[PDB]
Amino acid sequence: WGYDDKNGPEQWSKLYPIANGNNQSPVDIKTSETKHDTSLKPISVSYNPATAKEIINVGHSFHVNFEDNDNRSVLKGGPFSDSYRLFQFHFHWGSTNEHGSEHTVDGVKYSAELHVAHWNSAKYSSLAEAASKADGLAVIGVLMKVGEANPKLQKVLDALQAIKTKGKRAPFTNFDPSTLLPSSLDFWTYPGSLTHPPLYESVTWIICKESISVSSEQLAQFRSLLSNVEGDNAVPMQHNNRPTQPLKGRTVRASF
Ligand code: AUC
Ligand SMILES: [Zn+2]
Repeated sequence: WGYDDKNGPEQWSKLYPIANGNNQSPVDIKTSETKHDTSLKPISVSYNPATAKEIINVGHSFHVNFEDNDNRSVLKGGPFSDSYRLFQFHFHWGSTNEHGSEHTVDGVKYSAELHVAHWNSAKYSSLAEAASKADGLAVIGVLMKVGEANPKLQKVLDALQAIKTKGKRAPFTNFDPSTLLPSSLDFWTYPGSLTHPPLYESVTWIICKESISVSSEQLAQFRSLLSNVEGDNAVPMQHNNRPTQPLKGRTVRASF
């Protein structure tokens, strides 16, 4: 599996039949059809920077991992009744600076997208277990619009120099991912899935209404990592976004 012609999104079904499921992500959010739900509570994030652990190149992308052995960093509120433990944040981008998000809004594709993932620690024993359950994961997706440079990304960009090829990892500490969210946390939520294999339909999506910025040169930096192991010929991490999937009867609720 990858994002190329040969093993990209259009082929994934050949291997993960769930790819053609009824709860696949991302989806296009048609704002004229979302449903206002008055039961939705404000999302509340309480992250501890001491939980930041490492940054790693996984080939198709890079992940920032957190210690998830306790409830030091959690997500609460929104559609939830239990708290979700923060385990990772990562990005999605495309081959062009203009079109690279996963989710679309009124058929408009953004430049990139941030995913802040958490697992249901109230109901499950570990992410492994939680990852395939319907209520296992909660992911906040934040849409990024190409424009002004965002100084909040700097620590992440700097870290990149050290995880240039596949399989490299570097300590990454004292960092609060909440510094990356927009100022207002109004949102849309829908039942969905992982946006790449294994594609489990285990995610409760929290899409921020407000987007954050990023510049061309910042995106170019993501695009500069390599999918190859060190010493092999260079193959750039050109894009890692999946096309939107049919809603198939699902409802997108808005907290506003
Ligand atoms: N986005 C997001 Au995930 C785990 N496993
Ligand atoms: Zn993602």
